[PDB]
Amino acid sequence: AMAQELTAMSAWVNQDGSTLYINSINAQGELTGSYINRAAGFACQNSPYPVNGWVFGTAISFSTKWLNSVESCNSITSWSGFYINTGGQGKISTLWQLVVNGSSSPSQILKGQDVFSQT
Amino acid sequence: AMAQELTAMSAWVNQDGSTLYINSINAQGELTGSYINRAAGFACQNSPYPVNGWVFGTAISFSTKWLNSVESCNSITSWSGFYINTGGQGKISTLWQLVVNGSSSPSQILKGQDVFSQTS
Ligand SMILES: O=C(O)CCCC[C@@H]1SC[C@@H]2NC(=O)N[C@@H]21
Ligand SMILES: O=C(O)CCCC[C@@H]1SC[C@@H]2NC(=O)N[C@@H]21
Repeated sequence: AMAQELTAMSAWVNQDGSTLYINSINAQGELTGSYINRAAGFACQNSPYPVNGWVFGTAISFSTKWLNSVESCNSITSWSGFYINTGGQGKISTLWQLVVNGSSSPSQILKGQDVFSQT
Repeated sequence: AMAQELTAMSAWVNQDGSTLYINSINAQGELTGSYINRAAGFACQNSPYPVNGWVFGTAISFSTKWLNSVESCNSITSWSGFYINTGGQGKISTLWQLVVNGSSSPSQILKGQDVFSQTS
């Protein structure tokens, strides 16, 4: 059998239970999808947010604007990462940055690390 | 002379001479544009690369995929940052991350700071 690959129509869950749904990848490599945050310490949980970004081989970037019809967090997250297949599972290993509307210093940009696994 | 703000059809130049062209921002804040890199120590200079991203008030993210018909650098840069009005002059202060096709460790993701200023 086969580990999940980095393709259109693929779903990925990180260590905190948040899910990335990659829905389309166009011929240029532009991606669209949605994201559901389930990580404690952050608001905008349990509802879908829009995603765009890029794929280039095993490299990927994706970014979510935290506004939908139910809750706004006045912020944007961007992830930079790469696909690997280890331990029988496809994964996307990422570093992310979160910027809040109204910031005045780069010290206010929050940073973290997420590893997303297939399924 | 009031500041250029985060609007469609705005151009911005960083401390290395690279230019961000924001071409469109739709009513949801989704952005498209193009980017010309002029930073010493990096390839893929002096040709336009495609950009997408998001605007949210003064917060902005944008990302460039380093492939066009002239040169490929097998990589993607993502910027996160915020707009500031310094008194008639607009700037975007950012932190960036660059990830390369075929990477196997987060230590291989490059990081830096860029500040862009409004330009004609
Ligand atoms: O609180 C906010 O400003 C919006 C929610 C942010 C959730 C962040 S995005 C990076 C990290 N990965 C997640 O799945 N959740 C957090
Ligand atoms: O070398 C590459 O992989 C492609 C070009 C990368 C240029 C980077 S993007 C971040 C920083 N800011 C710039 O204007 N140039 C560099």
